[PDB]
Amino acid sequence: SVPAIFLDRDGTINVDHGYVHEIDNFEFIDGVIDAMRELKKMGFALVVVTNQSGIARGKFTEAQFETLTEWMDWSLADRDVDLDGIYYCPHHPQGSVEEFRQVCDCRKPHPGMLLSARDYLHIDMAASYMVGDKLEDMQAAVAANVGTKVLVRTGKPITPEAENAADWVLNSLADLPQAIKK
Ligand SMILES: [Ca+2]
Ligand SMILES: [Zn+2]
Repeated sequence: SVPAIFLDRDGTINVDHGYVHEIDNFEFIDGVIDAMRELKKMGFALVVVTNQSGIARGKFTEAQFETLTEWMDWSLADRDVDLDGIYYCPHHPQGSVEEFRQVCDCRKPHPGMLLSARDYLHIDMAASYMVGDKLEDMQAAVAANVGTKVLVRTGKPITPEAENAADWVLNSLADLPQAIKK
């Protein structure tokens, strides 16, 4: 078993412009890649858990997501950040795409993506961390039994509720490794 950092994507790793599904619009947040490289060095498995409802909406296709995801994966690996896992939820209850229109267990606040990652990589949850910019990220982490829940200021201004749920509030994923050391 290994400890892990569960990573929310939009607003945590990349700037949230809304329904980002293009390489052209994918901008990595400052210091996040270096921090991810460092987090890995420290010994954490790195797992991305992202809700991608735009797929259900028909904003962008599933294949489009994969193309961005592969690129993201390559860009990181090239920087010596090798991601342990990447999980996503394409569903929404009101989705206009029939294939993806449903209630599901993988859509945060639901803890399914995290549980799925845990069984696959044999992660030790109490030792783990969750970093996100939204309350659902915190809620999924609590459900999943993650030890420390971290909120970040890289999204839209954080709600009091998300803040209530969080264990830590940090400026960026960039500041996580230092935070863990102290
Ligand atoms: Ca997010
Ligand atoms: Zn789902």
